Order: sequence, then C-alpha cells, then structure tokens
Amino acid sequence: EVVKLLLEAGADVNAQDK
Amino acid sequence: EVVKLLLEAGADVNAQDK
Amino acid sequence: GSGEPREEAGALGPAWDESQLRSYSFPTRPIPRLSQSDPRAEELIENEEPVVLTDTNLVYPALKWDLEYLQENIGNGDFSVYSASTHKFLYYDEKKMANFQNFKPRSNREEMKFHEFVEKLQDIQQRGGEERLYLQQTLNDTVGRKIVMDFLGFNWNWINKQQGKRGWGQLTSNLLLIGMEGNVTPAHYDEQQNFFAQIKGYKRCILFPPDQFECLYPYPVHHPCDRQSQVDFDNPDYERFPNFQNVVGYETVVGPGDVLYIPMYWWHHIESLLNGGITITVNFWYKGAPTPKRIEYPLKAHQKVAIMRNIEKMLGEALGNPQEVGPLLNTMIKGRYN
Amino acid sequence: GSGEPREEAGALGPAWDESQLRSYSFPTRPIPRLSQSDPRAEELIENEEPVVLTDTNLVYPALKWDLEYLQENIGNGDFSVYSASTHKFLYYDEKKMANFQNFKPRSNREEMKFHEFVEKLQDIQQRGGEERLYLQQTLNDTVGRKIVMDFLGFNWNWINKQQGKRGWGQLTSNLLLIGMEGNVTPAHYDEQQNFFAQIKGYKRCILFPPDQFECLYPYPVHHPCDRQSQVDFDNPDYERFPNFQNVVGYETVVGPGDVLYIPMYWWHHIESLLNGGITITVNFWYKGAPTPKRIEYPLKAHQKVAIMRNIEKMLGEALGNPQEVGPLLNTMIKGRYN
Ligand SMILES: CCC[C@@H](CC(=O)C(=O)O)C(=O)O
Ligand SMILES: CCC[C@@H](CC(=O)C(=O)O)C(=O)O
Ligand SMILES: [Zn+2]
Ligand SMILES: [Zn+2]
Repeated sequence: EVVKLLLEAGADVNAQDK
Repeated sequence: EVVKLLLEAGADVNAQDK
Repeated sequence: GSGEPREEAGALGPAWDESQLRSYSFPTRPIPRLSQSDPRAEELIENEEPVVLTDTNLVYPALKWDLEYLQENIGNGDFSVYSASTHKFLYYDEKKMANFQNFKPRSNREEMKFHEFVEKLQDIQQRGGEERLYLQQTLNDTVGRKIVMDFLGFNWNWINKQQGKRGWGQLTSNLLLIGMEGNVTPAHYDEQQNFFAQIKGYKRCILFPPDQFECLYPYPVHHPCDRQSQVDFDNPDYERFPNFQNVVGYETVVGPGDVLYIPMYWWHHIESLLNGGITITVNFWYKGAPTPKRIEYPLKAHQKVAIMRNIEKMLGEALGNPQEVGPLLNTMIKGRYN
Repeated sequence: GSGEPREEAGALGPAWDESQLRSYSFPTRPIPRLSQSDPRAEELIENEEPVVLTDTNLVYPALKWDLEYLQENIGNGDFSVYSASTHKFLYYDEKKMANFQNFKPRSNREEMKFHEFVEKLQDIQQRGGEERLYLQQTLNDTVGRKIVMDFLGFNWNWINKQQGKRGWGQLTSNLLLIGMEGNVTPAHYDEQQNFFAQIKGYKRCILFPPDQFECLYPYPVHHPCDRQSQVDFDNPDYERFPNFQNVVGYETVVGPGDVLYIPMYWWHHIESLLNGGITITVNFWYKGAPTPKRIEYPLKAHQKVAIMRNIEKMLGEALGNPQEVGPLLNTMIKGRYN
C-alpha cells in the first residue's frame, strides 16, 4: 500500500488551472 | 490520513528481539 | 546538433539554418525522424523514448492555419496570452504564488479575444517594440464551425490506436500554441504523455531523459515553478547547479506536419526559431498508464521522480507549511546520508 | 555538572566524587531532584521533561539485591550478557546486520545462566583482565520465588497512576541491568517512556531533548545502530558532526532508591561511575500515548522525529533496498532545498 502510494503519478502540465 | 501515517510513533527500544 | 536542416520540396532550399538556433553550454544528439510506418518508430514510443514522426497527418487540416484564418473562424472565446519583456516564458502556477510571496513572475497572463491578440501582435511589430507575446490556450467548445470541422479532421484513427496500444488514459486537452520568433519555453517536464503537432514555422526541441533529474534541478514541488528547471540555460550557475555540466540533450527541429512524441517525465526546452516568423503548434496531452500491478526492481528513473514528488507533497501537508519541507529534509540528511 | 555529590545519611560522606565521571566536550546543567509529592515533579513529567524522584519506593524490595542474592533466587533462565573490549556498549539490532554487512560490532551477546555471569565476572576481576560485561535481560516468568515476591512488592500503586494520568499504553518490559564500573551506554533515544529505577551503585545520566536531533546525528533508520548517535563522545569528529559543538546536556547521578524519568524520544548517555563497583538498575518501559485526534501546529520536535523516521522507513520499502535511501534523499535536496 505504502509503495503504491509513493509511486502514484500526478497529471500536472504547463497549463494554468482556473 | 497521510498526516497521521507520518506522525505514527514506533515502539523500538534498546533490547534485542529474538 | 539537430541534424542537417531538411531541404524543402520543390527545391525551396533549407527550411532553416543553424544561425537561427540559440547557443547553449551542453552537447546534444539528434532525435530520430522516422515514418509512422517504421517499426523503429513504434519501438521508440513503446519504450517511452522521443521520436519525430514525419507523416502521421495528425493535424493535416490545421496546416492551412494562419492568423487570418484563425481570426475569421476560431470564434469569440477568451484566449490566454502571456506577455514578457524577455524571450523566456517560464511557466508558473498562479495558485502556488501564495506559498512564495517573494516570487516575482517575469511573464503575465492576459485574457483577450483572438482579434485582440492579432492586433496587439501587429502593434508590437509596427513600433519595433521588444514586448513578446505567447498565446497558450486549450481548445474548447467556443471555437467556430470551421475549426470544429478541422479538429474533427485530425487523424483520430492513428492517435486513438496509440492511446489504446500504450494503455494511456484519456486525452485531457489540446493546447493551441502561437508564439513569436525567438520565444523560449524553458526546460520542464510534464506528468502526461504528449504528441506535439507542429503546424506553422519551426521549433527547436531539446529533450532530456528522466534520469537527468540530478542535472536539471527542478524547483521545489510547492514553488510556482514546480516541474521547471531552476537552471538559467543562458547563464548557468555551475556553483549552485554543478551537475548541469553533465547534461546531454536530444535535439530536433520540427516543422509543419511533424509530430514529436514527448514522453511523460521527459524534460523539454522548446524555442521558436530566431527570425523564423510566428509558430503554431497544437499538443495532445494524455494521462499516463496506471502504476503496474506488480512492481519490478530496481525502479525506473520516472518511478523515483514520482516518489520524490510524493515525499515533498506529503511533508508539506504533514508539516502544515511547505516552507518547512527543506529544513526537515536537511535535518534528515546532514551527517546521516551525505 | 550534575550538582554537588549528595552526602549520605549517617555521616557516611559523599556517595561519589567528580573524579569518577568521564570527561566530555559539552556543557550540562542539572536535572531536578525532587520528592514525588512535589508539584514541580508532576509538572515535569506532564510536560515530558526529565526529573529524578528521590522517594517513590518504586523498587524498594530490590534495594537489597546483590549478586549473591540474585544468584540464589533469580532462577535458571537464560540471561543476555554483552561482552566488549571497550567501555562503550553501543546498542545494535542483530536483525538489521544483513542490511549493513560491513558493520562489525564491538560488543557480542552471549546467553548464559546467572551463576555463569557471576563466575565470568569473578574470573575477569581475578586475572585483572580488560574484558567488560554488561548483563541486560528483560525480567520474565522464569525468575524464582523470592524475586517474584520482590517484584510484586514494587510500588505499582504509584507507577500505575502515572501510566493512567499520562495516557500511556502498556508496560512492555522491565530490563534488568547489571554493569561493571566504567561501563558506558552511548547516547540514544528510545520510542517508549521510561522510569529508570536505580538499585545498586551509581550511574551518571546525561540527557538531551528531542530538539537536539540536529546535533546528535543518529544512524540511518535501517542501520543496526538505529536511534543511537554516530558521534564518538570520547573523540567527536566535528568535521562530520559540526553541530555536536552546540549540544547541551541535562545531567544527574542516580543512586540506590532514585528513579529518573527518561521521556520518550529524549537522548540519553548512561555511565556506571568509574571505580564505583557494579551497578544494578531496573527500567520500566511504557508505550507512549497515541497520536492526538487533532494535530496542533507548528509540530513538536518529537513529532518531526516521528515523521523523519517514517519517511526513511517508507523510502526503504518503496525503493526495495535500504541502501538506496541516501542517494534518493540527496538527489531530492541538492540544489533544490540546500
Ligand atoms: C506551455 C507549453 C509550451 C511549450 C510546449 C510544451 O512544453 C508542451 O506541449 O508540453 C512550447 O513552447 O511549445
Ligand atoms: C540497554 C540500555 C542500557 C542503559 C539504560 C537505557 O538506555 C534505557 O533504560 O533505556 C544503561 O546503561 O543503563
Ligand atoms: Zn511541456
Ligand atoms: Zn535507553
């Protein structure tokens, strides 16, 4: 569980959220 | 949840486990 | 280098020349330029390595796009237009500026109609001003009829199969990018897969693999410039960033009709060629495949990057203040792991 | 210093003198010595600060214990006896030695009967050997009848109320400690609350609060010497451990009938006085209270220590190898947070 928590990717890109 | 995970204390002391 | 400038058909001569490229401190080798039917191209994509595909027809209906066509047809929605007094358009997240009130951005975002962007561009060119603009806007429902038809005419058959074969998640957005000659997007990595579809003009793309994290010094995760390199490529500070002396890039120049696969977590520096006129690009951002069921050791570089990001996020949350992350990390390592 | 040596009743003179204390590089101030009825004593315990209680009668029936009485009555169970050719009995976890195969312990554990410990002690004293022994054994069911009765006669009323008032968890064990004069237990912290009940001879206790983590340089969590200081107090390496120049201790000498509260996470260095004969101690280890329901910011030092330990544990697990923890931490901080 801890391992999969730490491996989880985000999805952030260079586009400003409103 | 993450905060309480990281704050959780262990219980290790200077006595050898078998 | 990028590879010899491609000679354009009809004997129209070199599309560009090396004098149009900015000068940097590090060596590079070329990204392969291949047909989409070339099995080596599929091998690179499968292995999450960059490739330029020359013949996808991915945005074929957009290759006729210019400012006049877009102004007439793209509708009356708002477009984000960045303004700067430097060639560098360093990305920052406005929502993180509260965390770092001493951060003073060198670019500013203005919302305007497309015809106002065209007019402002013409004002600048007329007065010989030094102001620079970079329009960066996700395509949405407000676009006019002809743009909808052009968009529907993209090669969805080809890219849908890529998404399916690679196990990727959803297409999250298409960013329309219209830049002035000489504009630079400084080195950063994104957490999505990207097919980068060049439409007008030429962009020099310099990529660095995820295992060069140590050489490129991203900002702290909570800083507005999360995922961007702290190194000033025009004046690298080797005392603060000594392993930038070890960086090695993968380089290409894309022109109209080319598609560059920029794999998730790969660093990329993008510049519109000097004296090359305006550039137009549309990207295709896809969520990456999920974490695999079984983890294989030792981990890949991108997995360690994912771990490091999560450690920084969790510490920022647990400590109650993102400014306490650095002091805690230093306390952990000094005289213990360094 | 520790405070003036206490004068023993019946005009028996100073129990000990300062020539029996080892010489170290750092200053100290005294731990308060108070009656258990003194409201200041309760204030210190409530605030998780050390105090010496002079009149608890916690181990009153054990104050008659010596090697002859214990040998006759403690039974035929096995006792862990550490042997070393140095005065320092640095704790290490045998179960972590696989992680660090270049770690060569300076003390070794031997299981023996109590009469064999007494005999070995006498062999050493007879030949004037330099070998040192330290018996360190949790009390259990194998002890003989008179030891059971002595144990039942401890002041459970007093210490049960402490456990209840502080919200502590269970008593996990009582460690019987029998050391030779000059034996040293190097600085470490434990993750349990401790009432340290001195029975025979004198021990100098030097404590450091949890906010001196930065000055005491614990080993990596996965090293056998987890929770112990890397600093050699007899020859401090200020190039590797520069903030040891800033450490400040809380010092006392406990003798028969004294009880030192060693709060959870407090560092402590313990030495049996030079030329003071054998020492006997029994400790009382209790699990700490749970994490509170609501977290208050900014966090306490012991909370940040708990976080740091957990980060090291999680990284060791996620990276699949505890040796990769340091390189990842350095990659995270260098040129980013340092
Ligand atoms: C806002 C990104 C602009 C970049 C492209 C890029 O980094 C990407 O598509 O991820 C450019 O100047 O073309
Ligand atoms: C094995 C610990 C021995 C120490 C006591 C100590 O650290 C503790 O009780 O936690 C000593 O030499 O008396
Ligand atoms: Zn990008
Ligand atoms: Zn201890």
